[PDB]
Amino acid sequence: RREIKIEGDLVLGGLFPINEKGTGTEECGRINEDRGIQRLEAMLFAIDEINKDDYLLPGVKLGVHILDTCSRDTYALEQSLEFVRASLPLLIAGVIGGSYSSVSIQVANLLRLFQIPQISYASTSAKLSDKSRYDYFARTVPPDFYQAKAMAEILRFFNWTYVSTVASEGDYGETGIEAFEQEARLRNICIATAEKVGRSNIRKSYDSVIRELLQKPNARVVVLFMRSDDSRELIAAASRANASFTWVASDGWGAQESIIKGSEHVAYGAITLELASQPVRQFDRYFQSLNPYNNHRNPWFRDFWEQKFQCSLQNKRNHRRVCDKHLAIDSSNYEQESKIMFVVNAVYAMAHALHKMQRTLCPNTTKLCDAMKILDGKKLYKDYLLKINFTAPFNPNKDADSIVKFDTFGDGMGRYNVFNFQNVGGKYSYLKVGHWAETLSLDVNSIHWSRNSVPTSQCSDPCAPNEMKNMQPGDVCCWICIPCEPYEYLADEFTCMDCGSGQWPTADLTGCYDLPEDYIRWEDAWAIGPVTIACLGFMCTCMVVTVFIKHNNTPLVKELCYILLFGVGLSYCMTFFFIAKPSPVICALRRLGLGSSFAICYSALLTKTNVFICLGLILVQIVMVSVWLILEAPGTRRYTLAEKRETVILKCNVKDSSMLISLTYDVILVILCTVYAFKTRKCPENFNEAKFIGFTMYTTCIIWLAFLPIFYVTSSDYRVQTTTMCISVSLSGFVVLGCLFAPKVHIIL
Amino acid sequence: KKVLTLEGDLVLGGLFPVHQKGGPAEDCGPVNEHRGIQRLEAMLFALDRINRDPHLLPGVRLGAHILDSCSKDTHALEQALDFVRASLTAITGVIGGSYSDVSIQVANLLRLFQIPQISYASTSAKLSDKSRYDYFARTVPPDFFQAKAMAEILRFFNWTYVSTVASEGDYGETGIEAFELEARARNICVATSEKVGRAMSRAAFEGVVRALLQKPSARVAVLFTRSEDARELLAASQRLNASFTWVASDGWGALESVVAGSEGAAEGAITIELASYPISDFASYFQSLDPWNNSRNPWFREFWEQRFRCSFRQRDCAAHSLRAVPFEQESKIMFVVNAVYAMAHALHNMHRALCPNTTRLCDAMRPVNGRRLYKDFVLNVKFDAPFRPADTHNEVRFDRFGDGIGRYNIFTYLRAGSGRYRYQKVGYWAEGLTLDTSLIPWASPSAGPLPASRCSEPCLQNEVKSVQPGEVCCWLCIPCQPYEYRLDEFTCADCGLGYWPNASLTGCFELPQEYIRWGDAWAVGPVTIACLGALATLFVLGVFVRHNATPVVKASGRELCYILLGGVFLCYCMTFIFIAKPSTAVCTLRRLGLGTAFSVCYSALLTKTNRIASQVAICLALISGQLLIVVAWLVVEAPGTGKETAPERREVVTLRCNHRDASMLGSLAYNVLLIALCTLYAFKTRENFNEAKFIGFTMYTTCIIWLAFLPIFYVTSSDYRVQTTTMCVSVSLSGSVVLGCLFAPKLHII
Ligand SMILES: *[C@@H]1O[C@H](CO)[C@@H](O)[C@H](O)[C@H]1NC(C)=O
Ligand SMILES: *[C@@H]1O[C@H](CO)[C@@H](O)[C@H](O)[C@H]1NC(C)=O
Ligand SMILES: N[C@@H](CCC(=O)O)C(=O)O
Ligand SMILES: N[C@@H](CCC(=O)O)C(=O)O
Repeated sequence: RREIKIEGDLVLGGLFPINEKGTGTEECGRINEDRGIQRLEAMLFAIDEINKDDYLLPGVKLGVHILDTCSRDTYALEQSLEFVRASLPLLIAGVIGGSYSSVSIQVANLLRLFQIPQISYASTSAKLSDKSRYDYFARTVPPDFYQAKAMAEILRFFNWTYVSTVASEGDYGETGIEAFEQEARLRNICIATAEKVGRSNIRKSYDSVIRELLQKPNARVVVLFMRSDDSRELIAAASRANASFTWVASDGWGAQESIIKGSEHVAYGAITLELASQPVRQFDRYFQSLNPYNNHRNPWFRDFWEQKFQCSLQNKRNHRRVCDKHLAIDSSNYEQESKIMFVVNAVYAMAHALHKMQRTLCPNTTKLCDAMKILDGKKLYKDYLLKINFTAPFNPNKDADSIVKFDTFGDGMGRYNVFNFQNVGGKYSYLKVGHWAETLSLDVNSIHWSRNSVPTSQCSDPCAPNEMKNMQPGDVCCWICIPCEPYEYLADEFTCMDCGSGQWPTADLTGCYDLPEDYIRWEDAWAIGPVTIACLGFMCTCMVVTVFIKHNNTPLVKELCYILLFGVGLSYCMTFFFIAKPSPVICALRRLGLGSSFAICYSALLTKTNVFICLGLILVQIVMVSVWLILEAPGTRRYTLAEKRETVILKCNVKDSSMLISLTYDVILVILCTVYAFKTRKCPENFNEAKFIGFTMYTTCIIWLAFLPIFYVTSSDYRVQTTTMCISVSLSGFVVLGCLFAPKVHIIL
Repeated sequence: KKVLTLEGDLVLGGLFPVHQKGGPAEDCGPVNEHRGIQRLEAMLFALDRINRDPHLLPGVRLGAHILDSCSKDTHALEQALDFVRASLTAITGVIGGSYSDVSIQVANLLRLFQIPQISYASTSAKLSDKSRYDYFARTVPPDFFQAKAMAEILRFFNWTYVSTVASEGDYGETGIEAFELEARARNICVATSEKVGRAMSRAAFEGVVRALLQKPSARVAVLFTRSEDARELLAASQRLNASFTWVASDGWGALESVVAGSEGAAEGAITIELASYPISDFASYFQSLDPWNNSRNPWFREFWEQRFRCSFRQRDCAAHSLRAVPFEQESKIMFVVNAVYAMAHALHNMHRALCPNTTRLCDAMRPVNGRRLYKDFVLNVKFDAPFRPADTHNEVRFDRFGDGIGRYNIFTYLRAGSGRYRYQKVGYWAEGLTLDTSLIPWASPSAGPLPASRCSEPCLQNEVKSVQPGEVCCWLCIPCQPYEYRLDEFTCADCGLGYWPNASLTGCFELPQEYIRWGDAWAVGPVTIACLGALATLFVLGVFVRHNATPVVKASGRELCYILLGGVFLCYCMTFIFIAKPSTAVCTLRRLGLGTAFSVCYSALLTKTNRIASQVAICLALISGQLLIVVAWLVVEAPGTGKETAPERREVVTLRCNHRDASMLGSLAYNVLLIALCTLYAFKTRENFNEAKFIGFTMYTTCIIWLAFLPIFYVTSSDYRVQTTTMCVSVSLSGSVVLGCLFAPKLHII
């Protein structure tokens, strides 16, 4: 039974993890040098300072009854029975111990049955904030509620929306990881895997956790809520698998340079959080002057000396060469622990609470009067401990952050320091790269990352909106971008839909433009051909115009011939109207013009077969003006739900079949009557032109066989329909020119 | 603070949830009628039976020091403080602990004083660890098997998407963790994981119910909460008109009037309860209990006033009794009896092994040490059940971890007489799930569709990919490549379709489709023209043979007329070969004969001009010269295989001859020779006036027939339907009219 028992008027309990967990077979093995010895000596240093003070408990000596918890709650509970043995043996006014959350909770469950106030220096579990279960409990450190929120902001700062969580079973890891999940949901942070390590774990068990973390390579960031010993095994396990992770740990890791023993390659680039605290200058001198020969009140100091310095003291030669006794704790090998001022504040908080209690229950005497002979834990905690307010004992700032006080839940103020593990100057060390005081403020300009830059931890590759549309498979963190049809634009991010028929998506696909491409063109490859024949044929009409009055009386042909010459002129310009790209109002003129061109030419030819002649020809064209009269302004686009989706052509789609039917009926009637009427009746005039006009009439039926029959099939194309129209019309006009060729050649010859 | 104490040489402790925990103004409120009072009375009955059993502790009378935990762990610790206060009436062992947290706290307190503890209702798997609880025994199965039973129940009904809610503490957390582990071992997904706190308010319960309702794809809710938490959740569901398929643990069990206070919200709930049998002796003992003669129970008056509402000290609670009203035993009564009897048997064995002479407590046993008892007689005990039925074989024994055998029963909370809600057993679980589907009135086919819970419904095999990143909770299937055959994994197609689009939609088939060839379904027109030409030339040839070439045929040479008959005859036959399917034996003739068809017709016109016997033979040899080019082209055109498919409109194969693609090149060469010959004769002559005029009509007819072919060619452009084969028939049909027009007036007036 190793313990520290200093006599005094008032005895304060103590619970520190001097010894670590141990390898199962033993209750506790190796000495915890940083978090078990420095904290233990910090309490002794604070007690000596209090006993030397005149304004804090004058004339009353403070004793200590410090016990070792061996970093386990089962062994701590047995030790904690000594604090309550007298109440069932020294009288304990209060307990300053409690480092692990599991240890503190188990002790608090027993201390509340005997009304013993307890102040913790390292337990940050949010479960201890409940004042209905742990009535007599207080702490100088904030709960894990703020710590879990602080790391969530860090993940959001780097947009690490796909991370993994590794925790440890107990009152700290399980409670802390629960708060992290709640904070992660509000920031759209998704968890890949959730692994938990146990108290009774082997190296193979730890490698199983590492292998599970490697099953999802997209999650390069691991969030750790573990104890000091549990984190050491996982880092060592990760060193045997050549696995690199971005470690984001809680205060369990902190800036402790004892977890990383020969495993700095995997822990490099880690982001660890440590509570905001300042080193105590007075404690630095006190700890660097302790020796195994002069320090006799600490039974664990000799074991600490034989481990840190690896020299024997019992027989002076047990493990290595004799201890030279010329070595001592110095700044070369000594670094002050982070949670040192918290231990000092916890000791001073109990001392100050008793000082206020002593000045009330003992109004006159400066010693322990009869009123305080039987201390009441309920009055000390609720009336004096919870309403305490004093400045830090050893503080160099004297700011508002140096005030030691407890809130309504008996906790501290949330202030965390962000640390980064990096290799600078050839050695491995920590460095503060941020601070969290109700607001995140990092120092990314001086952060050394893991491989060469900020790691990317996202579930899904972020797909550009050029052709890909996000589709959630049922979750809110991962998604799959399956492209949709190229003629549909995405609305904002998740839905691509068609904006009706006849539109094309924009360059950014945030909207859809109207289809600009059109099949109409001017002076193109498909239009130069038909127009070339048309102009030459049109100029041929002018040749007949030239021989109008120069040779009129001399020829015996003489105005039916002149009427048909002007009639076929409308056919020539009809070809030019057909090839015109726009059709705002001329499409109705095209059917009226080209349709009447055949009627005038055929009627004039029929008239020649047989004043009055002009009236009959005009009568046929008179009724052709109002055949349809159903307007021509709107042209329906031929684009539909076809594969093209990129071209629009109107071509005056209104009344397309009506023109063909009317033309066919008129053409069929004229050819039958004209051929029958002429035949071979008498062969009058200079030459037998009665058969000649029949030849022209017969050829026009073949030309009529190119108007209707070859059309209505494959004529839906804009280019094909126009080219076929002018060729058929121009061929008919050229045929009529052949009829007038014979009178023309007779004059020449 | 009431205490139940009895005299005796050995005093056994007790902890029961007599009172239910209240709000902040009171530690505990209403009396737990079924789970605290009945269990306390069962322990008292077991102690009374042991005190009168000559075989078990004949000379030692067993006392009792029983306390009420008020369903709180802190209150339980406060009560158990006086259990160890005397050690600093001595306690040789406590028969107590119903809730897992209460038992854990009591064991933690007692391990410092070496006091054995045997639980009767705590089923938490955390207590099975002997490193932290060195003196804890238990007569009930742990949750390690209840999780397996619930996972098997969920897997039986294809429930792969469920929501879970558990109570915060020591029972809910371990149970839900074990259930999640067993559900990950099988194929079960978890949608929502909610928690129920100790100080949980009604608004928080409404929020939890809303969160559960936020997942419509998870209609099955897994419960790992306590009795009060389950009752509050049921009330919240009832007041929100929420319907769920509850799957609860032993915390709910078969509690009729305790948890199911809102009948209608839970009508198809499946509850798992530890297997147990009724005890007739305990029922008789309990039914005879009255508030007058039962003065040793301080909490009996409150239970009477609660179950039989009335007022004492007012002559009101003196008419009713516990016999007339129906009585239902708590399921965990035989477990309490077994725990008490196991403690008594361990004490008897210790007395026999330490006091072999006297039947009372000898000096070697007066200090009772818990370590030796627990390590020797408590763990290594084996005896038959004190009040087991006749047709059974049950033994009370502890395993290496001090637990029980994992045997469970399955219950459903159905309605029998349209309002008479009750619990009915539908199965059990010892090593595997044996459920009775017909006994559950929501799973039979006649009762309606089975309530299933899946994240994504299974889509049709056709047009589905089911993209899944690794192992995922649910899948999303999208149509992909309608020309692909089939696939059941991430890849769009498991097999390569190739040139054959998709498949029969039943898997990998890759069945071929019809090529560009097609039967004469719409080719009657080409056939009709051939018949008309054949009929027309039959009469033309008939009159020539009948007249013996006398009247007009023997005008000048009488040789061109015979040659002209052959040309028209072969033109009609060209339509039949062109409309046939291209094969290795017929496809070769179309290319070679194309040039010959125009050559023979042009030769007759050329021969007539040359004439204006020997000339006919020379003309026949001249026609053979043009056929040589066809044969020369046929050297490589005759073997034709391949296809002209395109990456569009995969429904057509477009497979034809290699010469078919090259037929355009062959046709261009053939058309060149025919055009030049026809135009030369017409211009040169521009003999008999009638003969000269007739030649002019034939010369112009041949040219106009070929000229009209060009506009038609652009219309088709190898459309594969009414394609270039159509115009080849038309020009051949027009050529027949051209040949007929030559001899049309020769015999018209004869
Ligand atoms: C991602 O984090 C970086 C800060 O390192 C910054 O770009 C921004 O805050 C986040 N979002 C995007 C889109 O970059
Ligand atoms: C689904 O449940 C039914 C029984 O109701 C049965 O088919 C089987 O147990 C389950 N699985 C499948 C694939 O059907
Ligand atoms: N924050 C840790 C304590 C870490 C330490 O300082 O040892 C806990 O709550 O258990
Ligand atoms: N076995 C469950 C419920 C016990 C009961 O109250 O019936 C527990 O440990 O809390």
